[PDB]
Amino acid sequence: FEHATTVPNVPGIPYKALVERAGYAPLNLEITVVSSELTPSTNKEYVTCKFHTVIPSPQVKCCGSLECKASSKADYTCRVFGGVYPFMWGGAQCFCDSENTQLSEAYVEFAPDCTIDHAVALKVHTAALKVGLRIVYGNTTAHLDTFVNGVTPGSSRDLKVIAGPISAAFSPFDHKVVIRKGLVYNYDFPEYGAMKPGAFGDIQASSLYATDIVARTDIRLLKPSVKNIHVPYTQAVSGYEMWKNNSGRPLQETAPFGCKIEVEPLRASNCAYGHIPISIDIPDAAFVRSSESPTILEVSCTVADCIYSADFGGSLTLQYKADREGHCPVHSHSTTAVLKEATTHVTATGSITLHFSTSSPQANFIVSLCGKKTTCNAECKPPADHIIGEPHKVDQEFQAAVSKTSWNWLLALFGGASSLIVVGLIVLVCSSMLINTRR
Amino acid sequence: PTVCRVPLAHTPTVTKWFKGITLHLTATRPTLLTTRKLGLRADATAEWITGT
Amino acid sequence: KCEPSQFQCTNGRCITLLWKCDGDEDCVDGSDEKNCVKKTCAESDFVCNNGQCVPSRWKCDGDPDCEDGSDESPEQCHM
Ligand SMILES: [Ca+2]
Ligand SMILES: [Ca+2]
Repeated sequence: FEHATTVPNVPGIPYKALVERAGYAPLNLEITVVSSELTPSTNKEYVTCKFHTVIPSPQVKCCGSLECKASSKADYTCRVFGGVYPFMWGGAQCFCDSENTQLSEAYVEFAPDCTIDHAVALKVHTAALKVGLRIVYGNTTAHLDTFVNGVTPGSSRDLKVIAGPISAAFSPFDHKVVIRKGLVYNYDFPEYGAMKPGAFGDIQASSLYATDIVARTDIRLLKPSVKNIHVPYTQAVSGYEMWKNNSGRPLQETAPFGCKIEVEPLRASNCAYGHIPISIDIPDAAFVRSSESPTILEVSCTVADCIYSADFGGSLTLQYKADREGHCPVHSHSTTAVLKEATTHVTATGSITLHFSTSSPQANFIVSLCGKKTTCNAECKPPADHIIGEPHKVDQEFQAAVSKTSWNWLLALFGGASSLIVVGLIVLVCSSMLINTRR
Repeated sequence: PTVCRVPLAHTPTVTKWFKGITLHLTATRPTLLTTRKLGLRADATAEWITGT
Repeated sequence: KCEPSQFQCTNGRCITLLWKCDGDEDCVDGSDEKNCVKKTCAESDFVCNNGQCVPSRWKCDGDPDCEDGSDESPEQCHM
């Protein structure tokens, strides 16, 4: 019916479990994390890029004065100068010798090539986890996606899978993130409406085509000096360019746990951390009555050789006897040894070779062939290959991580160190009562 | 947007030892090499490597 | 389907986009050629009266080549 399990969150390594009911033949269970996604809820703050200053044509009045006006353009700046007497190709352009007033303006706008080279500032909330499993039971295979929250019944057809809450909540993104051309950076951008010149976000707008651009780039207008018409000015360096030069390295290369950052929507894929408490409701159709399944009269296991390598660096064989033929499941009732095969044909008497893997220097686990638990023991040597290109299939234990001989040595030493004290104690007490009874 | 063509560097040769690998890299022009552990903490590195 | 930088022919293959509208047939059914608007003709490719681009040496060789047979017309080549 219902089975509770705890599959490690590693994308690709299978997990084998054995579920059974009284009067029903045991059924193999296979759980795999095919792919995982970590999609956090995002809110767009503004859009920034490299500004392009616009200097409109100057306005001058021959004999008069001009008053600076107020405009809604970003970083608008206006100045008025008292005596200019400007020149162009053709000579002087006004008759007053010193009553010439010139008006200068300068605002900023989005560069024409900002539709491709532009960054987006985002704020990210709590991250949610969604995975796609490949549950296998009996002779059937199922694929499904579910949300790891503990309440969502993500089920393909009738699997009724309920993935419990993740053991540890982890999120590679800090509160504020910046996206640019598919590269995700962890940056602390200034909040909307508070722009510091010469830094990131010196110009911002709700959208690239928004008409309410706001910016603060520290535009300064200067007094003209040359005779011909001019609008001298000086400005801070483009903060977007500065940030691009000092970007650092992206989350695609900084994020931990082997996460693969990808965008549209922003998410982290195939992260490896923690455990998932799944719960499966297997339909009764898959289960088969124990009477129909063949029974094993006896079974003895012998193991050829073993190395506790990450891959399936182990071998095993067993003799068996049965009164029928069919398919039986094989399972290893240990947390430090995983078989490769789930089921295997059986024909009366014979022998089957099964490959396994372990991370302990002892193949001292229990193997069952549709029941009939059997004990194996071997002499597991360390592996030769220093480096392999495949993740470890079993988490390293401790109680099993120590060799039998070392366990024996430590046990004998501690036993002697605990026995001599007690024997001294008892002889002391017997002599003490002897002395008390002396008089 | 379109597609460009970019060079593929000479494939390195790995020398494997206990709890550590060694890369033998050759590059006529500057090339990027980044590493990151897959554990809880990621000691990301970045280096522009030129020459052998 | 394939990533949008790759064009898919009407056969089941995906090739790079640089092969589209390039003057060369790469799809088995030639779907990457007769779909774009290119109409240029090289110096050695004489342009027939129907607009099709045909090599110059094809002209007035004794056999019809163009759809209307402008190559064999006595007006183009005088015998
Ligand atoms: Ca083509
Ligand atoms: Ca001809």
